[PDB]
Amino acid sequence: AIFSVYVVNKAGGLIYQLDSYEAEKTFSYPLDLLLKLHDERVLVAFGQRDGIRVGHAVLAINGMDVNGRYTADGKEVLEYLGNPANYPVSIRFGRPRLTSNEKLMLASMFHSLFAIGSQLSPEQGSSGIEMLETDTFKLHCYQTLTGIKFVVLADPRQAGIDSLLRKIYEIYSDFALKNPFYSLEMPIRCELFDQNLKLALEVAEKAGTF
Amino acid sequence: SSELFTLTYGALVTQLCKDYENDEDVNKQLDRMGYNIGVRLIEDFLARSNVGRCHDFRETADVIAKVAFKMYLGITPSITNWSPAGDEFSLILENNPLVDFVELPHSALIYSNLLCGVLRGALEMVQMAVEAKFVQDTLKGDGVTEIRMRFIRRIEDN
Amino acid sequence: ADTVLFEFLHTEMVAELWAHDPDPGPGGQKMSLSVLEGMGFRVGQALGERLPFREELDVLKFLCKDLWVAVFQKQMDSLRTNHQGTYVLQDNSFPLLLPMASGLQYLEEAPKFLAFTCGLLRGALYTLGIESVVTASVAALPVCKFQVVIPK
Amino acid sequence: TVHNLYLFDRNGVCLHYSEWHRKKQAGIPKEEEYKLMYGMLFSIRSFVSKMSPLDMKDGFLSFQTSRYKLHYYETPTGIKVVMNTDLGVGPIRDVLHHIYSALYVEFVVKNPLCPLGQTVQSELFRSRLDSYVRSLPFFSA
Ligand SMILES: *C(=O)CCCCCCCCCCCCCCC
Repeated sequence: AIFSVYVVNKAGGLIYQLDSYEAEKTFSYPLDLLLKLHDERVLVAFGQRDGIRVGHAVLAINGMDVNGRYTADGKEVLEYLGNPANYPVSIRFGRPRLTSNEKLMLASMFHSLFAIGSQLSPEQGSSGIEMLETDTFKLHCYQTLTGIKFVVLADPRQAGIDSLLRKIYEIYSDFALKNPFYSLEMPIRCELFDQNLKLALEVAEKAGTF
Repeated sequence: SSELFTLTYGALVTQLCKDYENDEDVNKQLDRMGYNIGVRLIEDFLARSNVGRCHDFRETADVIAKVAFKMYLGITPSITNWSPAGDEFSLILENNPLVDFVELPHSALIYSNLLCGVLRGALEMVQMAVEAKFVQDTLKGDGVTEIRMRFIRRIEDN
Repeated sequence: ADTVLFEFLHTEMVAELWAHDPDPGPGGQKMSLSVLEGMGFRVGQALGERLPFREELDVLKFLCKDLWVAVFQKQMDSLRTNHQGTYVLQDNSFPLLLPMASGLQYLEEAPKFLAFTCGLLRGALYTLGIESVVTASVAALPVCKFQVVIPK
Repeated sequence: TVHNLYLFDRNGVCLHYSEWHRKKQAGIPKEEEYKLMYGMLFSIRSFVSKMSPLDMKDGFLSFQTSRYKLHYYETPTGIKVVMNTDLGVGPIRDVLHHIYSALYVEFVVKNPLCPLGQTVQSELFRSRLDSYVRSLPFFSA
């Protein structure tokens, strides 16, 4: 499977991005989990039971979807959870969703990471990072002669990624050869690009998981 | 079987009790010495058992009782008395591991206080601030030996 | 108790008490590592009673075969002696010095980690009706030799 | 082929640095390379954590460029064993754990005269390490 796609500027700016893809338990006072506020979100700092894991954020209380660090009711989540008269309470946790800005940051972070990997290379004539691996995902990167990066995240077993990258390059090429003087720091909004990229993803989704 | 460690520990205690006029101080040095052992021992433990970082005081208690105590003391303590918050539990031992044979016997001295330093020192090296404390000792009339384990906070990456 | 527990414990013991001496002597002069050796002696005294002879030699064969195997999981590498009560027990790979070095890098401190073991041998000899003086010597880690002198 | 090896603390302190086959040297002082290497490594840990669509167990395992492959192992105590090799070398996690277990723990942690949180000075550790790495089947070029 394919998790997501990132198209980065030569300057580290995100000009295109696409994603290709929840526990609820009743608690008494006090809670079995340690919660902390992190970047306008309430996450689980410690404790792991019945589906809930450390990095999970509070998504809803008593069936009510939470609003960042506040309650659907306007009250501060951690304050509400600090009052024993509000128990029992039903809470829903899940891997938080990346914000647009977070995506911008990560894309910029990867930009410098890529360069360093090249700079700190023990062998000459080395490119930046082409493949970064994890236990849950693999990141594949292709850099154009003009410095544009096509980043694809997928299941560690997913194959036929070389063709996907090569295909995205073609699709991008059509957008470049059609928009010769288009701003480099501006996002790729062309519907043909989006649509063609979509299809390449469908194809790749069938290259098997070997 | 290790009477060496137990006998050696007995000599340490004996010595310190002579060095210090007040037992409260012996408890302090034993815990500190334990701590110095714990921050080192954690490495030996991880390299031999291959356990990963924990994220729940309950899994941490299992590793401690069923894997660590077994490996270094040839025993498997019992886990009991979980506080509702889950940030507190106890280690119940049939007897007292650091003890060999002692003379009998009102003393403020916590004979096996070294253990506590080991537990807090080791756990600290894995991002967990905990207080280890003796609340029941077979050396003092109690039925069993009980160590209370309290989670204070998770240390953050620098 | 696993081997590392004693190893680490011992380490904290020399660290904390290698310079300690409450019973100095003429002019306040402290006996080098006297306390550590003192503890080794008491520990050795008990091992002498709890481990499984005709002449003196048998007593020393025991330290090299039983005591060493019980404390360091290995028999003494070599046993020498001038037939005058002075013995030389040598270990070419002494456990407490193994992690440290294979040369001279830590000689300055090496001695501090032998006091206890000398006491171990002396305490073992005592229990078996033998008064003596056990000294330790390291030229280059980890090869150290323990000297046992039985006064006449 | 095995290019070089880095050992890091839970605070970025460069515990140890060894080098065998490095044809391209950073254009900077090693004191700086260590900070750069760590910063990058630390960013990867953070990056990987937010990018992953699922909760992880091991986290970052390694990356590869056009010419080399970086192997990364991290213990629950913050110790990091980082090794660079040719693209040919597979996982080798057992090797990284060996460096930590059989060499660092054994000749650094078990050496009271070896301060933690600082560049290792033990000649033994250094000898044993070098000897061990030169043994690895994929050491030569
Ligand atoms: C999860 O984060 C892993 C937890 C690892 C805990 C390790 C604790 C080791 C401490 C040693 C306890 C044994 C007693 C030794 C007798 C002196």
